[PDB]
Amino acid sequence: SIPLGVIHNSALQVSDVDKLVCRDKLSSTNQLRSVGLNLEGNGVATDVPSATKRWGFRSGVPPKVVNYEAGEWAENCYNLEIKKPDGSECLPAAPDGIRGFPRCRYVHKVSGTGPCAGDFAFHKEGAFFLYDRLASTVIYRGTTFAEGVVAFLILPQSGYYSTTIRYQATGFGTNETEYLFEVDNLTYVQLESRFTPQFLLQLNETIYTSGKRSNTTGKLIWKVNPEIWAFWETLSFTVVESASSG
Amino acid sequence: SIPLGVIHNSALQVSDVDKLVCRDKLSSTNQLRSVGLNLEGNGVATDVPSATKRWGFRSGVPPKVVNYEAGEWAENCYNLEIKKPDGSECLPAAPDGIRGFPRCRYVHKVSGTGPCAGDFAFHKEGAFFLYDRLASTVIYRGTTFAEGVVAFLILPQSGYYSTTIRYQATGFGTNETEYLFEVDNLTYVQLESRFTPQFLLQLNETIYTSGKRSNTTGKLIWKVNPEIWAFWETLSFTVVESASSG
Amino acid sequence: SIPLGVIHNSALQVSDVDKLVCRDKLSSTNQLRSVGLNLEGNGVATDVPSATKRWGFRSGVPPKVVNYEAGEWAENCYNLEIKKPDGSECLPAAPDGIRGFPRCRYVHKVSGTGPCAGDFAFHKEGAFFLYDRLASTVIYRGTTFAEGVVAFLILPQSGYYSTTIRYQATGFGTNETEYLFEVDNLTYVQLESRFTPQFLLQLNETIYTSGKRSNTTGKLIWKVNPEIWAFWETLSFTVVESASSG
Amino acid sequence: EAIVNAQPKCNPNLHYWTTQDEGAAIGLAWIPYFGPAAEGIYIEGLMHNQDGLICGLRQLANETTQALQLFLRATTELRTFSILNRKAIDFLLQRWGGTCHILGPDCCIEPADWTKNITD
Amino acid sequence: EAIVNAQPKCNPNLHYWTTQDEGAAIGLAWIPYFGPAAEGIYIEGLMHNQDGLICGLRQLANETTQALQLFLRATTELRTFSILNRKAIDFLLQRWGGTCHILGPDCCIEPADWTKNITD
Amino acid sequence: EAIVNAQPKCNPNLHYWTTQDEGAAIGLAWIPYFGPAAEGIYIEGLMHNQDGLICGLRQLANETTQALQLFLRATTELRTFSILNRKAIDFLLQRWGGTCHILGPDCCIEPADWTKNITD
Ligand SMILES: *[C@@H]1O[C@H](CO)[C@@H](O[C@@H]2O[C@H](CO)[C@@H](O[C@@H]3O[C@H](CO[C@H]4O[C@H](CO)[C@@H](O)[C@H](O)[C@@H]4O)[C@@H](O)[C@H](O)[C@@H]3O)[C@H](O)[C@H]2NC(C)=O)[C@H](O)[C@H]1NC(C)=O
Ligand SMILES: *[C@@H]1O[C@H](CO)[C@@H](O[C@@H]2O[C@H](CO)[C@@H](O[C@@H]3O[C@H](CO[C@H]4O[C@H](CO)[C@@H](O)[C@H](O)[C@@H]4O)[C@@H](O)[C@H](O)[C@@H]3O)[C@H](O)[C@H]2NC(C)=O)[C@H](O)[C@H]1NC(C)=O
Ligand SMILES: *[C@@H]1O[C@H](CO)[C@@H](O[C@@H]2O[C@H](CO)[C@@H](O[C@@H]3O[C@H](CO[C@H]4O[C@H](CO)[C@@H](O)[C@H](O)[C@@H]4O)[C@@H](O)[C@H](O)[C@@H]3O)[C@H](O)[C@H]2NC(C)=O)[C@H](O)[C@H]1NC(C)=O
Ligand SMILES: CC/C(=C(\c1ccccc1)c1ccc(OCCN(C)C)cc1)c1cccc(NS(=O)(=O)N[C@@H]2CCOC2)c1
Ligand SMILES: CC/C(=C(\c1ccccc1)c1ccc(OCCN(C)C)cc1)c1cccc(NS(=O)(=O)N[C@@H]2CCOC2)c1
Ligand SMILES: CC/C(=C(\c1ccccc1)c1ccc(OCCN(C)C)cc1)c1cccc(NS(=O)(=O)N[C@@H]2CCOC2)c1
Ligand SMILES: *[C@@H]1O[C@H](CO)[C@@H](O)[C@H](O)[C@H]1NC(C)=O
Ligand SMILES: *[C@@H]1O[C@H](CO)[C@@H](O)[C@H](O)[C@H]1NC(C)=O
Ligand SMILES: *[C@@H]1O[C@H](CO)[C@@H](O)[C@H](O)[C@H]1NC(C)=O
Ligand SMILES: *[C@@H]1O[C@H](CO)[C@@H](O)[C@H](O)[C@H]1NC(C)=O
Ligand SMILES: *[C@@H]1O[C@H](CO)[C@@H](O)[C@H](O)[C@H]1NC(C)=O
Ligand SMILES: *[C@@H]1O[C@H](CO)[C@@H](O)[C@H](O)[C@H]1NC(C)=O
Ligand SMILES: *[C@@H]1O[C@H](CO)[C@@H](O)[C@H](O)[C@H]1NC(C)=O
Ligand SMILES: *[C@@H]1O[C@H](CO)[C@@H](O)[C@H](O)[C@H]1NC(C)=O
Ligand SMILES: *[C@@H]1O[C@H](CO)[C@@H](O)[C@H](O)[C@H]1NC(C)=O
Ligand SMILES: *[C@@H]1O[C@H](CO)[C@@H](O)[C@H](O)[C@H]1NC(C)=O
Ligand SMILES: *[C@@H]1O[C@H](CO)[C@@H](O)[C@H](O)[C@H]1NC(C)=O
Ligand SMILES: *[C@@H]1O[C@H](CO)[C@@H](O)[C@H](O)[C@H]1NC(C)=O
Repeated sequence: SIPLGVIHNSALQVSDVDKLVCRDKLSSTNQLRSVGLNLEGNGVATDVPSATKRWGFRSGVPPKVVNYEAGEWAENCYNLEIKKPDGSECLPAAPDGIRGFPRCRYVHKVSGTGPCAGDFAFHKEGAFFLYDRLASTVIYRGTTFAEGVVAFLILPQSGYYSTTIRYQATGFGTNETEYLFEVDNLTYVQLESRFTPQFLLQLNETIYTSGKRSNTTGKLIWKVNPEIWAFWETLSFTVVESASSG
Repeated sequence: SIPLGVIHNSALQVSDVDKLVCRDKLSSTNQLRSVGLNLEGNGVATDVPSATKRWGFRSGVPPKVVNYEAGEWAENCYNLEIKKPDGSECLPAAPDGIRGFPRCRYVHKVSGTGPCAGDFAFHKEGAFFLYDRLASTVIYRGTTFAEGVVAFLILPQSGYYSTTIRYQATGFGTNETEYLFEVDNLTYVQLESRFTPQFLLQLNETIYTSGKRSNTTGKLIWKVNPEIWAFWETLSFTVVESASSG
Repeated sequence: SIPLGVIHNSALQVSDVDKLVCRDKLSSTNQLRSVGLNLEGNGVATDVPSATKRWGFRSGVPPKVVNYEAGEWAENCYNLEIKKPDGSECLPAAPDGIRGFPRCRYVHKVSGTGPCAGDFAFHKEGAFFLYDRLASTVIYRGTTFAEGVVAFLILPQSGYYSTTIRYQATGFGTNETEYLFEVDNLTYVQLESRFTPQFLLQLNETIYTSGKRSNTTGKLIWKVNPEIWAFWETLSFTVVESASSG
Repeated sequence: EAIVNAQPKCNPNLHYWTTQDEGAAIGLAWIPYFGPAAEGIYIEGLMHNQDGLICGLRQLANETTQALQLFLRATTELRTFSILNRKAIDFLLQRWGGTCHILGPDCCIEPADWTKNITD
Repeated sequence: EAIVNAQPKCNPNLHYWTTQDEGAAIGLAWIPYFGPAAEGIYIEGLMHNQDGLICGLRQLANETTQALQLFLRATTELRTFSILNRKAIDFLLQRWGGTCHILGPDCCIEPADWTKNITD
Repeated sequence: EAIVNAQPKCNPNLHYWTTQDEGAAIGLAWIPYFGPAAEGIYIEGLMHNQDGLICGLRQLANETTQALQLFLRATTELRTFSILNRKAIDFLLQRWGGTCHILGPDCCIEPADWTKNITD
C-alpha cells in the first residue's frame, strides 16, 4: 500500500495506519499532509541537456494526476514548447485548472522540434512533474513544472524572484540533441552541460553590455571554448555564422 | 474552519465537530446537509439595475464550484448574455453538468454589451451564484442563477410557474449603464429601479391589449413618467422614436 | 438506500451498514468492493437484433457515470457507430478517460443509420453500459461496452482472444430495423436472430475458402434459408444483387 | 457561538426544493429512459420559523461565506463535493482518534449500565 | 433480507478481471514510461458457486440497480467514485456516532476479558 | 520500517510554499473579486533538519513513488484528491471496525482512571 510517514522515537519512519499503536493519536484530517519534494534536493543534474534525457515519449498509457498541498521552492523549472518537424504540437495543452509551479528561481523555457514518437512525455525514472499543487505523470505544453516526488505524512498532534532562460532545440528527446541558449531572436550561444544558470545570465549580460549582438539580419551563433556543485552549498570575442569567445 | 450549524437549547448555533459534546449523536451522513439560501431573504434589492451593480469582472482568479443539496424557491433569477462591442462573448459557456436554478418565479434575461474588463464575472460582496445544486463564484453565459450563500448543518437525529422578462443593456457593468424592458423586437420601455416584476408584466399587458406596439419597422421606445417592500410581506400614451406614458 | 452484500450463515444477503451486528468486522476499505456483472449471466439474448431493441434514445436526462473495480469476462460486447440519414453523428464521443470493456470474446461492431430521436441512448430495462471500470447510463460512439449491473459487497475478513464481427444497419433503433453481417466492403449476408457468433464466423470462413465473395464492383447480398442455448453450457450457393445459400 | 441575525430583513418562511435520493419509484419511473427529465426530479417542502431556525439559517449561511471562500481559494478541485464527508471523518477522529480514557470528559463511553452489574 | 435469484438463467461460474493495486513490480515495470499499456494492467481469477455466492451475486446486482439509478439521478457529480467510502463512514457512525453504553446492544464493546480481572 | 536516505545528496533545508486554508482575512480580501490572484495565495516557511526530518522526508517521497504509481495505474480517476481521506477512514477501521475487547492489544480503551473508581 501507499507508505505513510510518522515520527517515532525522534525519527521519521514509514508505517501505515494498520501498523499504528494506540499511543498514536489522529484527532483531525489536518494532521494528514501530502507534500511535494524536488529532485534537486537529491543532487540530480538540473541543466537542460541532463534534465531532458530523463523524459521520453510513450503511447498506450493514460495520464494520471494526484494532488499535494505543499511544495518546495525550486531553483530550476522547465517549460517545454515542442513541435514535430511538420509543425504539429507534441505536448497536450494544459488541462483546465493546471497551472505552473509557483516558485522557480530559473525557468528554463525550451522551444524546439523532435520526432516525438509517443502520445505523452513521461519521466523515465518514474518521478512526477510538479505543477501548482498538482502532480502529473506527463508533461503539458508551455506549463512550468518541477521534477519531484510526493510523500504522505501524519503530523504529531527574502522575496520571490523568477528569471526566464530561453533555449532552442533540434532533435529533441533523441540520442542526438542540440541546444542553443538564446540572447535574442538572432543571437545564440552553443550550450554545454557545464553551463550553470548564473553563468548563462552573466554571459547574456556581457554580450549585451559591450555589443556582441547580431548587427545584421542573419543568425549569429557563438561558442564558449572549453578553457572557460549543489546550488544550496556554494573574455575575447572573435568571429570565424559561427564564432568563438575566449 | 468552515462553520457548522447545530441546534442546541432550541436555538441554531455554530459549532464545529471539534466543539461537540458526547451528547451530540451523528448516526449517519444523512444528518449532514448542505443548503443554499437566497439573498432575497435578507432584503436585498432584486431589480436588474441594483443586482447588476453587485457583479464585476476580474482576472487572475480561477473559478471555483461547490455543491449543495437543497435550495430555496426564488422570486428573482438572472440570465445574462453579454458581448463586447466588437461582438466577442463576455461570459463563459456553462460547463458540462451545470444547469440553471430550478425554481424561479421571474427570470430576468438580460442581453447587452459592455467593456467586460475581466476574464470572469464575480460577486462583489463575496456571495455565490446558485445554479442547479451547484454554487459558483462566477457567472456563466445564458444560465439562470440566483444570488445566494451556502450553509452546512447537522440535523438532530401550489404549482411552479416561471415567467421570463427580457431586457436590453448598453455599457453593462459600468458606472453608466442603461436598460430597456423589451415588449417585442421593436418596442421598448426605459427601465427604472422602482419597476417591480409585476408592474412590468402589467405594463406589457396594457401595451398589448390596446395597441401601443410599434406599427412601423423602427425602434419605438416609451417612457414611464415619475408620477406613476419585500415580496413575501405584501394611463395615457403619447409620442414625442422616444415617447411618454402618463 | 443502496443495498450492500454481506455473507451471513454461508449465504449472500442484502444488509446495509445500519443493519450490521457487532460480530461483523470491517477492518479496512479493502474489504469494500464494487463489481460489475454481465446481463449474459442472466440468460438474456445477446444477438445484435435482440440487444439493440433494449436500447433507445431520450432527451432531457443528464448522463451519469459510476465506477466499479472488477468485472466479468464477457462473450458478447457491442461497439456502435450510428449516424442520422443526413450524416450527423447520433452518439457522443467517449469522454476523456472512458475506454472500452477490457474482456470481450466477440465485439459486435455495428455501423448504420437511424432517426435517432433523442440526445442520448439509454438502456430501456434500466441496466448499465459497462466500459473499462466505468459504468454509464448512456452509449458512447465507437466504444466497446457490455450490458451489465453493479453490486457492492463487504468481503469477510487460457489467454485472451477477441474477434470483431461487423454489421450494417438501416433504420436503427426503430420497429423496422434491418441488419447485414459484413464479409467485406461489398459482400453481405442478411442477418437473423438465430445466427450465433460461431455460426457467423464459420459462414465467413466458408464464403472465403471457396470463393463466394463479390467478384464485381456491385453490392452482393446473400441469404441463409430457414432450413439451416447459453454460451457457458454448450451447403450450396446460388444467385437469383440478392442470392441464396442452402 | 450563537447566531445573531444582522440582516436588513429575514423572510421567516422557507419554501425549499430538494431531491429525493431514496425516491421510492412507481413502476418503471426509476429507469432513466422512462423517468423524469432533469426539470422534474425535485420535491418541495415548507418550513416555518420555529425556534427562530429560518432566520438563524440565513445568518449562518451569510457567516459561512468567508471560511467557505477561503477554502475554495486554497483548493485545486474545480468542483468540491466532499466537505460534509470530511466533516463526518473529523467528527469521529475528535472522539475516537486516540486512546479513550473511561470517565474522561473527552471519552464518550458510559459505563453506568454495566458498573451496576459488577456492584450487584 | 435474503437474496432470491429470480433470473431466467444463472451462469454459476465467474471468470473475472480486475487490477492489482499493490501490483508488486518486477524491476522497472512500475514506472509508467516502461510499464504495461492500458490493455495489460489486468489480472484474472475464476470463482465457482460455493455457498451459491455467484448466483446470489448476479441477483444482488440486479436488485441494486433501482437504488443506484435513483442515487445517480439525485447527484450532480458526473463520475461517482465515493459510494464505498461513504459507506465505510456510515459503518463507523452507526456504532461510534454517539455515547457507547457498555452492555447495550448498540455498543460494540466487550468488557468480558477485563471484567474477570476485577473479579480475581 | 526506518527511513534510510540512499540519495547522492540531501539538501538539509526545506524552503517550502503552501496555502493558508483558514487564511484569516484582512477586511475584504476573502472576497474573490477583491482578493489575491492565483499567484499571490501562498505562504512560506523554512524548516531545518531537526531529527533528520528533511533528509528522511526526501527519502520517504522517493520510496513512496512505486506504490503511488501503481495506485495511479489501477485507478480510473483523472485527478485523485482522496488518498488522505481514505487513510483517515482506514485509521478508524483498524481500531473501531470490530468489537473492542477491553485490555486487548488491539482495543484502544484505557479503563485505568475508572478501574480505581470501583476499587475505592
Ligand atoms: C530514488 O532515488 C534513486 C537513487 O537516486 C533513483 O535511482 C535512479 O534510477 C534511475 C532509473 O529509474 C537511474 O537512471 C538509469 O540508471 C541506469 C544506470 O545506473 C546509474 O548508475 C550510477 C548511479 O549514480 C550512475 O553514475 C550511472 O551513470 C547510471 O546512470 C541506466 O538504466 C540508465 O543509464 C539511467 O541513467 C538513476 O541512475 C538512478 N540513480 C542513482 C543515483 O542510482 C530512483 O529513480 C528514485 N526514485 C524515484 C525518482 O521514484
Ligand atoms: C452578510 O450580510 C451583510 C449585511 O447585509 C453583507 O454586508 C454587505 O457588504 C457589502 C460589501 O461586501 C456592502 O456593499 C458595499 O457597502 C459599502 C457601503 O456600505 C453600505 O452601508 C449601508 C448598509 O446598508 C448602505 O445603506 C450603504 O448604501 C452602503 O452600501 C461600500 O463599499 C459599497 O457601496 C457597497 O455597497 C453592503 O452594503 C453590505 N450590506 C449591509 C446591509 O451592510 C455581507 O456581504 C453578507 N455576506 C456575504 C454575502 O457573504
Ligand atoms: C432484473 O431481472 C429482471 C428479470 O430478468 C428484469 O426484468 C426485465 O424487465 C424488462 C423491463 O425493464 C422486461 O422487458 C419488457 O417486459 C415487458 C413484457 O414482459 C416480458 O415477460 C416475459 C418475461 O420473460 C417475456 O417472455 C415477454 O416477452 C416480455 O418481454 C414489456 O414491457 C416489454 O416487451 C419488454 O420486453 C423484461 O422482460 C424483464 N425480464 C423478465 C425475465 O421478466 C429486470 O430488468 C432486471 N433489472 C435490471 C436489469 O436492473
Ligand atoms: C516539514 C515541513 C512542513 C511541510 C512540508 C512542506 C513542503 C514540502 C515538504 C514538507 C508542510 C507545511 C504545510 C502544510 O499544509 C498547510 C495547508 N493545509 C491547511 C492544506 C503541509 C506540509 C510543515 C509541516 C507541519 C507544520 C509546519 N509548521 S510549524 O511551524 O508548526 N513547524 C512544525 C514542528 C514540527 O514539524 C513542523 C510545517
Ligand atoms: C430547514 C429545512 C430543511 C432543509 C433546507 C432546505 C433548503 C434550504 C435550507 C434548508 C433541507 C431539506 C432536505 C435536504 O436533503 C434531502 C435530500 N438528501 C437525501 C440529499 C437538506 C436540507 C429540512 C431539513 C431537514 C428535514 C426536513 N423535513 S422534515 O419534515 O423532517 N422537518 C424537520 C423537523 C426539524 O427540522 C426539519 C426539512
Ligand atoms: C466473488 C469474486 C471476487 C470478485 C468479483 C469480481 C468481478 C465480478 C464480481 C465479483 C472481486 C475481485 C477483486 C476485487 O478487487 C481487487 C482490486 N482492488 C485492490 C481495487 C473486487 C471483487 C473476489 C472477491 C474477493 C476475493 C477474491 N480472491 S480470493 O482468492 O481471495 N477468494 C475469496 C474467498 C472468499 O471469496 C473470495 C475474489
Ligand atoms: C544513439 O546514437 C548512439 C551513438 O553512439 C548509439 O549508440 C545509440 O544506439 C543510438 N540510440 C538509439 C536509440 O538508436
Ligand atoms: C523573439 O521571438 C519571439 C518568438 O517568435 C517573439 O514572440 C518575440 O516578439 C521576438 N522578440 C523580438 C524582440 O523580436
Ligand atoms: C540579457 O541582458 C539584457 C540586458 O541587461 C536584459 O534585458 C535581458 O533580459 C537579459 N536576458 C536574460 C535571459 O536574462
Ligand atoms: C557587430 O557584430 C560583430 C559580430 O558579427 C561584433 O563582433 C561587433 O562588435 C559588432 N559591432 C558593433 C559596432 O556593434
Ligand atoms: C463613474 O462616473 C461617476 C460620475 O459621477 C464618477 O464619479 C465615478 O468615478 C466613475 N467611476 C469610475 C470607475 O470611473
Ligand atoms: C425577437 O428577437 C429574438 C432575438 O434576436 C429572436 O430570436 C426572435 O425570433 C424575435 N422574435 C420575433 C417575434 O421577431
Ligand atoms: C406580454 O403580453 C403578451 C400578450 O398577452 C404576451 O403574449 C407576452 O408573453 C407578454 N410578455 C411578457 C414578457 O410577459
Ligand atoms: C401606432 O403606433 C403609435 C405609436 O407610434 C400608437 O400610439 C398608435 O396607437 C398605433 N396605432 C394603431 C392603429 O395601432
Ligand atoms: C412499429 O410497427 C408495428 C407494426 O406491427 C406497429 O404495431 C407499431 O406500433 C410500430 N411502432 C411504433 C412505435 O410506431
Ligand atoms: C472497408 O470499409 C471500411 C469502412 O469504410 C474501410 O475503412 C476499409 O479500409 C475497407 N476495407 C477494404 C479492404 O476495402
Ligand atoms: C473471414 O475469413 C477471412 C479468411 O480467413 C479472414 O481474413 C477474416 O478476418 C474473417 N472475418 C471475420 C469477421 O472473422
Ligand atoms: C463470382 O461470384 C459469384 C456470385 O456472384 C460466385 O457464385 C462465383 O463462384 C464467383 N466466381 C469465382 C470464379 O470466384
